[PDB]
Amino acid sequence: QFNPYGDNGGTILGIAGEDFAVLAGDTRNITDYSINSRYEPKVFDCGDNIVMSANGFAADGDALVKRFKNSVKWYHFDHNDKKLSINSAARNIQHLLYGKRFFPYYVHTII
Amino acid sequence: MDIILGIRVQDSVILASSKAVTRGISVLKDSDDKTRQLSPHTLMSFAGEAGDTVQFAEYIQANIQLYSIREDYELSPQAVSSFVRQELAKSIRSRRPYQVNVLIGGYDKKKNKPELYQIDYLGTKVELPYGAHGYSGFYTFSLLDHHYRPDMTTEEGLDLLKLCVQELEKRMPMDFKGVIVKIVDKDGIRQVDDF
Amino acid sequence: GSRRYDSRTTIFSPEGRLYQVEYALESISHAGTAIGIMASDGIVLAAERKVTSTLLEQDTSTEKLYKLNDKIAVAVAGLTADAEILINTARIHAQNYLKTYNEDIPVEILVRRLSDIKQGYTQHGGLRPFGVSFIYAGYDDRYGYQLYTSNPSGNYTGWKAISVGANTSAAQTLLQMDYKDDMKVDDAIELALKTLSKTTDSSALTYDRLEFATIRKGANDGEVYQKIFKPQEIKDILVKTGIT
Amino acid sequence: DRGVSTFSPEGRLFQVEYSLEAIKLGSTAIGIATKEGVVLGVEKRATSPLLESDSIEKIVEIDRHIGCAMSGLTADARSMIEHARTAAVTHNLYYDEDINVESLTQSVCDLALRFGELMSRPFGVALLIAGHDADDGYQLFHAEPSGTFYRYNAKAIGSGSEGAQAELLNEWHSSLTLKEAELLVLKILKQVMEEKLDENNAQLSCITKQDGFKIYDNEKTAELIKELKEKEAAE
Amino acid sequence: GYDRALSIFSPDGHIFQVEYALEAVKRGTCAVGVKGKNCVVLGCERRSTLKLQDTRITPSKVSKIDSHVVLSFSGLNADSRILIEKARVEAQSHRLTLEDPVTVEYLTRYVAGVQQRYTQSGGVRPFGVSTLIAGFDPRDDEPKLYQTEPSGIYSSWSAQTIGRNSKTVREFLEKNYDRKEPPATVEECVKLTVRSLLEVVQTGAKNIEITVVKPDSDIVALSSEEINQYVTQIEQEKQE
Amino acid sequence: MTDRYSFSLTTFSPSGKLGQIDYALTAVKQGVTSLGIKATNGVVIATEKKSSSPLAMSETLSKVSLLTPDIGAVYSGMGPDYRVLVDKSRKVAHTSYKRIYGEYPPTKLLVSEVAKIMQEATQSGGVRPFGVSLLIAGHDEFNGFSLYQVDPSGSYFPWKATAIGKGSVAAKTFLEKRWNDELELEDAIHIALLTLKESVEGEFNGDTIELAIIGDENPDLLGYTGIPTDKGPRFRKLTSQEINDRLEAL
Amino acid sequence: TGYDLSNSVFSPDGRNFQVEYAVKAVENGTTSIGIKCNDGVVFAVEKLITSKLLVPQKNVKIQVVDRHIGCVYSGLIPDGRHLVNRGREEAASFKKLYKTPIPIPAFADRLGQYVQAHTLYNSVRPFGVSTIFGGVDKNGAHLYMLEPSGSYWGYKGAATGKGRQSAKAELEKLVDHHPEGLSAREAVKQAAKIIYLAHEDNKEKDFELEISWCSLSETNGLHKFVKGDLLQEAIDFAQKEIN
Amino acid sequence: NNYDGDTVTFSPTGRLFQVEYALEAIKQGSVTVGLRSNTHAVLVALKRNADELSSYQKKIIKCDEHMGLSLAGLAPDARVLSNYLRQQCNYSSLVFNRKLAVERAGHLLCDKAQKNTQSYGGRPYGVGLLIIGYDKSGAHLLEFQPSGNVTELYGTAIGARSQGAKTYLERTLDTFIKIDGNPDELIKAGVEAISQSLRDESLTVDNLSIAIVGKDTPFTIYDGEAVAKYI
Amino acid sequence: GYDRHITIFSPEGRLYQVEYAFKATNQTNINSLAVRGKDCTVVISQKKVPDKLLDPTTVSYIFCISRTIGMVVNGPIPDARNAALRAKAEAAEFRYKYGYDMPCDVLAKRMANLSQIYTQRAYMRPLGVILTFVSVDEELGPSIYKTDPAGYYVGYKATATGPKQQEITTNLENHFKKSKIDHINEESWEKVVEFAITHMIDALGTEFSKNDLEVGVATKDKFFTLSAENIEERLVAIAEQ
Ligand SMILES: [Cl-]
Repeated sequence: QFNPYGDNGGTILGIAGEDFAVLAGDTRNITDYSINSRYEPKVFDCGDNIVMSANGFAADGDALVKRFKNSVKWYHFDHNDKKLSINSAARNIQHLLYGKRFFPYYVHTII
Repeated sequence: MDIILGIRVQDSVILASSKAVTRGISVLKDSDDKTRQLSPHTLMSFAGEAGDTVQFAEYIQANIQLYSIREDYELSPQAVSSFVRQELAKSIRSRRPYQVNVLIGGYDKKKNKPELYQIDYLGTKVELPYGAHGYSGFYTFSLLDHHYRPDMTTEEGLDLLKLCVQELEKRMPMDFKGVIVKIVDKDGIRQVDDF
Repeated sequence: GSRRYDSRTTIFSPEGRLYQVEYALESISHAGTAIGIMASDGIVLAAERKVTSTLLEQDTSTEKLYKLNDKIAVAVAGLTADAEILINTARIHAQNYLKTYNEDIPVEILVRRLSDIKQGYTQHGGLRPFGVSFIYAGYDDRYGYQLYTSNPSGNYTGWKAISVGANTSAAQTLLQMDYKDDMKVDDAIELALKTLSKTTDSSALTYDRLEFATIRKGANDGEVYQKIFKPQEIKDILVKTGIT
Repeated sequence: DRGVSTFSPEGRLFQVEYSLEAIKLGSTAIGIATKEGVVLGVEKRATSPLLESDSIEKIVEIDRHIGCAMSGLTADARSMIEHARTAAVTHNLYYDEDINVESLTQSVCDLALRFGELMSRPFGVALLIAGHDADDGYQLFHAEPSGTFYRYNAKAIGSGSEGAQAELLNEWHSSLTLKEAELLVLKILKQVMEEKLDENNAQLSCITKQDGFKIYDNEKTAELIKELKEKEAAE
Repeated sequence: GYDRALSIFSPDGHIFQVEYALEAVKRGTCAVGVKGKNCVVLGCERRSTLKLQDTRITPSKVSKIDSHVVLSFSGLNADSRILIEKARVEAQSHRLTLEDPVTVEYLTRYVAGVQQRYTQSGGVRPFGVSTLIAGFDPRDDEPKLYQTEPSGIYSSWSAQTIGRNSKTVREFLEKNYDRKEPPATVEECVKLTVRSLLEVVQTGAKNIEITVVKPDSDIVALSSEEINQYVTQIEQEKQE
Repeated sequence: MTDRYSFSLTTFSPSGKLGQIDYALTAVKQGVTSLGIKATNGVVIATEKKSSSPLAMSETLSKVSLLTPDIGAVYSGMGPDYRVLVDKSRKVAHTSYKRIYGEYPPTKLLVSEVAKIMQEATQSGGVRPFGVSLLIAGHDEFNGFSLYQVDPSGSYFPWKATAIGKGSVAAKTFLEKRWNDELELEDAIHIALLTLKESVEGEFNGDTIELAIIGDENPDLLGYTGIPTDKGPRFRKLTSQEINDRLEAL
Repeated sequence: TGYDLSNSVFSPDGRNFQVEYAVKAVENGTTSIGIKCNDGVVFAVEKLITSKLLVPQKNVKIQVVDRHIGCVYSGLIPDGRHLVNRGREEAASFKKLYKTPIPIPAFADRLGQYVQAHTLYNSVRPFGVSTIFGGVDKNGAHLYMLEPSGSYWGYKGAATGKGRQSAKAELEKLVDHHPEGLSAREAVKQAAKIIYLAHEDNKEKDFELEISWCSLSETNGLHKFVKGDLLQEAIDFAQKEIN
Repeated sequence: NNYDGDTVTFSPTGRLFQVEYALEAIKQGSVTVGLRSNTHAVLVALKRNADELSSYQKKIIKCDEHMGLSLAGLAPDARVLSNYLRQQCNYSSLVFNRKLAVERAGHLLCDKAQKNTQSYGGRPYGVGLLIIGYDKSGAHLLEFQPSGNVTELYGTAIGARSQGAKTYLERTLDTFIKIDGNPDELIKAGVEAISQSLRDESLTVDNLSIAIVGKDTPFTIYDGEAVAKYI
Repeated sequence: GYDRHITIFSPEGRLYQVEYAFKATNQTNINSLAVRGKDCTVVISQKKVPDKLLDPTTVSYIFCISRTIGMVVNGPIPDARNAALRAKAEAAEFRYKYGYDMPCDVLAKRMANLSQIYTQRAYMRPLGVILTFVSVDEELGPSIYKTDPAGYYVGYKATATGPKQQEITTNLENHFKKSKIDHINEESWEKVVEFAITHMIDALGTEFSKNDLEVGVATKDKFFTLSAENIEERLVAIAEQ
């Protein structure tokens, strides 16, 4: 029977300072016991000073990031180039994820 | 949910329903009223799957109240029971059926007679002198088969009912936290506060 | 597009009237007269067939009087084909009610629903209204014997005695004159026939140009019987009252 | 007859132009924007003395930071307000923030041209949408059934609009206080109204950053009416 | 589906179909609403060109929407049944979700919304009906009286009338109704309602219907003799 | 695209007439004469075969049609409208009766279904009424023999005997003089041929006349043997030769 | 009367006036032609230079369908594009189901039935274009011309637009003078000449020439645009003939 | 006359009057100018107000980082069409990782406008658009008309008195086409072009609207004090 | 008078749109003819190619509906091709559903029913065409069935359609009066085609070249059209007698 999920491994890490914030992640991508790539980035600049990573099943991860980047683009079109605050981004990402509550994105997301 | 009983005597219908609501290893409530007044002279008790029970009861209540307003007239207990049966009969072949069993106690004002209907979740309707749902009947029926007479008074019916609750409290595995008792007669519906 | 050819059947006139409803009532005023009279112990339905031909099969015919259920019947005035559409709907509605509540449908509930269907055709859908007026005669255990009428507007009203179709103005005046509340069925039968006999556009009223029906409690103990009169039975009742 | 979405030879939509005539028959509504807030005022215009005037609801809240006044076929405005409220609350749900006044107005104006052979005709009501947001501050918008909206420093709509607008042209400046704006709306309403202006046949409202959208009491407006009459007599 | 836009604007900015629906209301039998200090009374005209009527079974002019709210109307009778049905359904739906009966304002707002929807929906004509909606909010003793019309606008009234010759009875109410002191009792409120109808009706026999609504779902309809006593009393005081 | 005609094309005029129905009846009046006569032991339906051209094979065009084994139909008016009504009538006899009750419908009920179809063309959106009047003859166990007329409005009436179309006024008068309640089937066929000769102008023989009966069961036309209850169709179309035999003793 | 106000209505003649009115819009448009040759087809069209501000070579009017069919039209340009978009959908589904690329006669009927369908109802307007099209298939070369009514035939040569009569007359001479056949490279040159000669009926604004072709030998059975040296060579040939 | 009740009807001379009436709405609109060199493309637009108390109606809309347009006529119709362009540009990026060619953008707008001119019930769009962009084949300027006709140009203008700017650009063609690698000068030429369409009014700070896109310049709009440089 | 624009009844019970569709039938100014032999059914039609620029091989009003059924149309080509495509689809579906080849008369009835719908439903116009279907049916033998815009259809011993149809009709009538039979008593289809052309020449009073005619022939298990040279061969045989 077809299994729509997979595990691409890797790990990510986000820390916040007083006037800064970091989002780190390793560049290795795997399936089972094989290495797919030694350099496949999964931490992305999404605009408006927001960095994002969706780690786990890479296909779902790429899909989510792609949709959020697109969400930022349309936020500008619809609200007079207003900057998307980090709190507003977070709430928007919740609706992206919960929209697939019964067929989830198999990822752990950090922004 | 769990225990619901019903007895039809000379001049009234008496419904007894357990007060406990249990979820897991915790009794969340010990004062739950498992009944809805459908019309001034018609009362429905219910038991079954969580959520479904109250959702179904209130849905029926709304429909009967709508009918009452539209026609400025009270439906007979027989008419209400048939409506309820059909709704459950529809439900059983739905995508997700209502898993709810009910007793309908009513006083027909045109006939001047009490009436008790037993309807299970499949839509199986029967008119009875006394009725029960679930495991309750396995204890009380033999007691009612023996002690029940068709010409009993309301007070005699309450004593007969006390006898049933006592047998359940002795032999049932679960603590159902007593019962709320309600009487349906010519003057309408009232609750016995000290049982 | 198709806008060009739309008659706009569901609009108001400048005076606030519904054109198509008014014109449907004009159509009904040329149809054979039908009378309903309600007595204390029953109801009479009498109706005049539209100009008959001698080669028409009279016994196996139904034009004016239709059975809705065992307790309710209707007299028709207007387009028969339109009436049969509504009659079948009414028959089904009565059975739905019986299936749901295990009780025979109260007369008014059936009348209201049939009248609501007519109303819809005057407010939406862009279709012509039904060119039909009904006289409902029936019994239930709440109000007992009842007479109602409905018309293309979907408006219905209750009556002690009423006429629809042709010459209603003259017919209503005659009914208003001779009707009284303590009246019996047999007296009502006589009033119905006498009224048709005076209002008819024909030369003389005969058995072959009539349909007749009664709803009595004249069965055996506390139950209602519907009697749709046979040709010979109309011939006899016409002689018994001295019209022929 | 003819199509609902038909153009005239001059390049205008018949139905939209005809709805503008309905709005001219409506009761007067005035709005004035200041740096201290935006004021909204309307003429109630009761058709009979037996009608309880306080039930006349021509000024309406959309959110805490956005208010709205109407003029024309006021029954048509109900579904517009319903959409506006839903749009404002929905945006807060999706983005955990207040929605910009302009974005709200644009959302309402998207409904406008959704008619044809969608609803059967355009709206027969104009709206004055007033609010505040962090980016553009205090704002006033005039939303029409054409789907067009203009931002205004001050604007009048309704039967006495062209006369009141000419008066607003002279009186408005960029340093008006909130109190000065309140009196100015009352002054101009009293000029264009048929019946004599009082607290029962006219209604004031405002939106400020601090306190949000508020409809004034009849007691509060009555004192502003008295303050207005005294100041005009004082020179 | 039938799509035609029947309700549309004209060059002068009028929607004729809505305005012609008002003419149907003007043709209808007169209806009046008067609210007192502790009650609301609904009075209704019944035309007397119809004898041989059966008043037991004939549809009554005042309809209960819930046990605490009533609705009367002027205009097309068939059209009014559709509004009454929808109102009754919404009343039960409100009780089911909010666990509280409708307010009179809410019920009015719903009915008025339905009427408005039929003025800008394709394939439908407006309702040829204006309604008077009266009652008392749950756990409240303040009388409520509202009016709606085909366009969809609604408002509250101390007293109001609709239907044929309504301008005559409105004239009467405008000088006979004091805002500072409304009818203090039930008797006073019924009398003022009957008086206002007697300006227009004809005979005070089986032509006037009166329904009284008091707080906490206390609604009753007056009989012929009860109403006839008000008619008899008013005429004797008039001869002066 | 799509059918934008969702509104009625037949509406009431100020005088109360339904114009399109009246105009449909006018089309029936122009149509060729057809008739029906009911006997004690059968029913006969007949009509003229108006040939469009002598090169045309009039046998291929059937004006008298079998609906069920015991029911037949003939018309006056527009031929194409009749043809599709027969298709619809045959199907509705199965879908709304035979597939439910395992037996063919009685004459009155099949007539009722055809009447419904014709009524709907009078009220539904974007259609005109059918431009035909039907005469339907049939037999069933509990009602015996019957004859019905169906008009463009959807109204139907039972008849002892009648005629429709071109010379229906004269033909009805002829049938009134000859009809009695003791007529045998052969006597009714004889009267049918006499009545039809009055309205026909050109040739009058078995090739220009179409005639069918509803009479006794025909086991020879059943197509199988072995089931005693199944005894064959009561509908039979008379051959060209069978008509000419009766025209000699006329 | 009023018979001409609605599409799909027959007049007492048995005519559809709305379709005839659509033909008037075609007659108003610029000239376009098609020439059938030995092993293929050639298409050419007149592009009116309304202003200096038009970018030369960058408002292309001839359209390809699939990889082997060319289409050109005169009249309402948007209507032509709508027809080609359909033609591309029709050709795609044919190739999807049957594998082989759509034959030209098969393709012709797909457009024909679609244009004809827009004469059946009053809820649609007829197409305001006559379309000249064709290409190469298994059975050789085919040239077609389709009109607003849905009427189409095969052609040796075809022309439509404001200068159709001039172009037709010039086409008839080629058919008479070349019974054995015309070559592809010759047909390109002749196409240029005919457009220049047909430009006399539209001589206020000067114009830009645009040519395309399909040939079994010259383009390997595929549709290509004529550009560069071959285009300039064809222009020069046309310039020499008018003088 | 009898043939202008809807878009589905042809006149006896083969005209579509509803489409022509839609074209008339553009002529009533405020003037806007478009022009380009080989490196950049520029839009200039004269904004219009209701009165001195009102704002000035925005004429220019961004569609992508590399594409955008200016409008003249019914503004809501421009909002619908610009939204469609935003989606089509966006589809191209998400699915093909490809910036939408300005030529394809024109073809898509043509086909969307056309469908509204051949069916009953609908109406034509009542707005004209000038689309500028920079893609893989350099700078581009398009003119959209609601008849469906889209045209690629070096320069153009639409709206009331647009003939003045259109004549000027026709004279200046050889000059402004070679303004390569110099944004401010190309704008100056556009501002001088729109000045040929002015009557009684002159270009002020809250009246003028400019937009530019090019080789190393995303589509950006200038309003307010940012256009004071060019007056 | 909108009753003349759509298919609703006029006061005299007529459908004017149907009547005007009949007039569109003759818009091409072409006459067709059909006759039956012992073993075959022949149909002939005039072929007029006025424009010199036309490819004459693509100009045709005869259609091969199925392997056994042929169809000639009298009316404009767009409506003709519309009818042809539908008939082809109907014939193919019939074979798939019922397991045998659709008879000529059954296809005629089906297309006639479709035409009837356009006379009753308002949104669809009638097709301005008359369809003549021919075959050699496996049950009924040689068959000619013809359809018109009213939805009328009937079988024919022989038939003719077009502007000068009446002249051809009477010419055929007079022959069958003389021969006393329902068909052309001839063995080969070649001579039945010769009969058809001969009697068309007599009725119309015109001579024909090989390019002025168009011929379709139905035999058992196939219908086919003749080439110009097949017709020329046939014209030579008539001239040499
Ligand atoms: Cl069929």
